[PDB]
This record gives sequence, structure tokens and C-alpha cells, in this order.
Amino acid sequence: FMQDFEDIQKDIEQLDIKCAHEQMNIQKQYDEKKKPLFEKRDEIIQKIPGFWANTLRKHPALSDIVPEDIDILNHLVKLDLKDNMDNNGSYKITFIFGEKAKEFMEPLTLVKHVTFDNNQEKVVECTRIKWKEGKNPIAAPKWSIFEWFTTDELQDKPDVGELIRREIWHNPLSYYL
Amino acid sequence: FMQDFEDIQKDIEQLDIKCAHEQMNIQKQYDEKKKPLFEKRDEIIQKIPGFWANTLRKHPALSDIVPEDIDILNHLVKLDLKDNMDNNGSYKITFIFGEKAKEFMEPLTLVKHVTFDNNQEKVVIKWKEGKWSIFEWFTTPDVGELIRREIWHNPLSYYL
Repeated sequence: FMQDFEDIQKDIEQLDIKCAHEQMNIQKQYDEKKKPLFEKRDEIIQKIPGFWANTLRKHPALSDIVPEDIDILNHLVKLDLKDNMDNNGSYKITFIFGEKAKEFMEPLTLVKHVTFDNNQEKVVECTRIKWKEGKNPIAAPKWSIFEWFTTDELQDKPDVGELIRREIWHNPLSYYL
Repeated sequence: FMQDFEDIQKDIEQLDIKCAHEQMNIQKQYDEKKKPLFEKRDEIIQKIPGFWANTLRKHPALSDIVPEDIDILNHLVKLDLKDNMDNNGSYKITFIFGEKAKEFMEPLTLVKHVTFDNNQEKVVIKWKEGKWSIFEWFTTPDVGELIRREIWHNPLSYYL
């Protein structure tokens, strides 16, 4: 009877396996249909002066970042989420900065690629920002958003990755307003 | 531009809506295949004295509950989740209690709906004389989700 319950739950899980599979096939139908929309949206962001700067810091968890952060972020021309690469919650976020950001740093493309193992997070890739002399804002209650570009864990320090993926990326216009 | 942006989100949103619709439609086809299998599972539980009473509190979140909940939970004969009610993710949970629970309450079936609209949540017992509380969640620990997210799909996990 302990055994009967296991038998029944085999049968249930087999149906969920097959349900999730079909749903995923549809899921990845539309993921692909979205790709164009996300790209046509990036083109609009390009035409909206300092959009990400004014978007990001309207999120409560990011609102109290150093003012210096804004100086660089004001040249964030492009932000992209590459979501759902693993079936495990994996993603890659990419910051592309206009030329003027060369006053403060190198390179102009920052990437951070992340996976998960046992609900512990692991950073697979991360750009080493090379701040110009006297231009590092991590050198200034507050923290610097660019502190998010480490390999180390972030204890009691906002997961800019997760907030982006789960709250901001789907509709950043909400936050711009 | 502010209109071009507002337009592309609707383009995205309704691609989202669709997707959710077709995915649901699939959920239902399997919710129906599974219905007989819940009947046997429920049929089986009835032959494991105090199954639910013993399954819930082995969940770390509920492990802090007051002894008197157990008294009632011991007379909980049937528990059912009815999930994904709408494109938002609304569910209905129903506790049916045996008749020895008359000692403690009316009515003996307790239904609870948590309803989500296109963004947020709107949510919706008379004790006899002497009778946190797990039933303290029957106001207006998110035990309703502890059940649906984690327990329901395979409760025997927690029994063992």
C-alpha cells in the first residue's frame, strides 16, 4: 500500500513528463517568434536618451546605487537577456556601451553567463572591467551596480541578473515610467 | 517612440497570452488523463491513517505548527488541488474533513481559492467553544503554495 502509492505516482509523473514536453515545444515555438520583437524593441531603446540608466534605478533594489553608476549607464546603448539556454534556469546578460564610455572603462561589451547546479548559482563567464584611472565608481547606504560583474558570490548584494530576468526584461517600459 | 515601445510590448504580451493559451489547453488534456489517477491516489490515502496530517508538517515550513492543528488535521480525509484555472495561474484547494471533525468545526468541507488577475492577487469556519494555526491561513507561511508548488504533485515524498 505504501507500494500502491508509489505505483500510482509513477503513472502520474509519467503523464507530467509528457505534458511538460509538449508545453516546452510550444514554449520554444514562441521564444523564437519573440526574437524579432525583442530586436525591434532594442531599436526603439536606441532612440530613447539614456533609457536603461533611467530604467534600472527605478527598480527598488537598484534605486540606491552610487550616482557615479549613472555616468557610465547613461551610455548603455544595449542590454540583452539570452534566457532559457539550459532547461535549468540558465542565462547570459550582455551590456553594450557606446564609444563615450571609453572615458571610464574597457571593454565596451560586458558579459555575464550564469548556470545553476543544486540551486546554487555558478558564474561560467564574466568580463573583467578595466576601469580607467580615477574613473571606477565601485570606488565611492550604497553599492555600485557594476559590482555585479564578479565571479564571486553576491551576499546581501542585489542579484542584478535575476531582477533583470524575472522582473525588468519582459517589460522595461513599465520601469521607464 | 513611447508609442512604438507601448506597441511592441503588446505584440510581445499577446504572443505571451497565446503561448499560455495553447500550453494550458495541453495542461487540461493531461489534467483529464490524470483525473482517474488522483481518484486512486485519494482512494489509497484513505487507507493510510492520518496521511495528510503527517505529510504537511514534515514540510519544514509547517514544522512549526501548534499541536491543536494536528488534532484537526488527523480528521482530514481528502485534500485536492485544482491548479492552473486561468491564464494567470489561479488555483482552488479543497480540504474535506471527516465527521469526527464536527467536534471542532463546521462546515466539514473547506474550499479556498486564490485568484490572480493580470498582475496581482485577490484572495477568499465557525469554531465550537473551546477550539500559528494552519487554519489561520483561512483568513483573507504561504501554505497554499507550499501545497501546490511543492507537495501536491508527489505528497508521498513528504510522508516518507
